[PDB]
Amino acid sequence: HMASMKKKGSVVIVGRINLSGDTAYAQQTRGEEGCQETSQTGRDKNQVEGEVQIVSTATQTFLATSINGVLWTVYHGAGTRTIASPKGPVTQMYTNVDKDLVGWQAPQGSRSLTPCTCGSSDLYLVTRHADVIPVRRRGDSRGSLLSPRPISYLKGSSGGPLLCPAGHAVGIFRAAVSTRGVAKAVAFIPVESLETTM
Ligand SMILES: COc1ccc2nc(C)c(O[C@@H]3C[C@H]4C(=O)N[C@]5(C(=O)NS(=O)(=O)C6(C)CC6)C[C@H]5/C=C\CCCCC[C@H](NC(=O)OC5CC(F)(F)C5)C(=O)N4C3)nc2c1
Ligand SMILES: [Zn+2]
Repeated sequence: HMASMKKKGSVVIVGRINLSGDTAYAQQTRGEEGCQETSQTGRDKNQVEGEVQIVSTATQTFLATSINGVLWTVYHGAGTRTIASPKGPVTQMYTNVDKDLVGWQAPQGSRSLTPCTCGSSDLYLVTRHADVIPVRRRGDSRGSLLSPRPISYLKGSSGGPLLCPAGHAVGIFRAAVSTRGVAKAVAFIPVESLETTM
């Protein structure tokens, strides 16, 4: 009934991948209970830092990456959901189901990656466990893992970045190609497709 119709909660930042030093490591900034409440209210007063955020809904967790002032992630994770912020839910600035892409204004305190113009094919995928995985670029939107591994290790890292040797953003991870559960390749939204969307 119209009186009982519910609304989906906001995407909530629950942590980040720390890339500031010599060692990449995941940090949690909010536990599951506070995540649930923040998803319902859409208010998040937690300080945001860094480039790669770990984000969660009521039912899914995944990554979001700031590039050029936009926090980017995948539609198959976020749908059309708002993101929680200090002053309430923030509506998406970009939505493209055809690219599996959404974006919101980058949160206050985040740092953005610079879009890559190197034209290099030696990439690095950053996962939600702060693994830095070498990937050889194989096309506009595909790359092969130098060391294949079970897809389990990539699950939950959609929205994470592929970076060039210089640390620029080359793309946003969206899907894994596997054979008998072993990830051999990845698909990503290229930064140029983001830059067009911008
Ligand atoms: C509904 O509207 C939309 C619109 C456009 C969409 N567009 C895509 C491509 C898509 O694909 C879904 C979700 C995504 C995924 O699982 N993303 C990862 C992930 O981690 N998600 S996640 O964070 O855990 C989660 C679900 C958010 C919480 C990163 C990968 C890690 C492990 C894979 C597990 C097995 C799955 C292997 C599979 N592979 C594949 O589809 O291969 C082919 C696509 C191709 F490349 F062309 C070949 C795969 O990867 N996906 C399946 N749904 C869309 C939905
Ligand atoms: Zn570069």
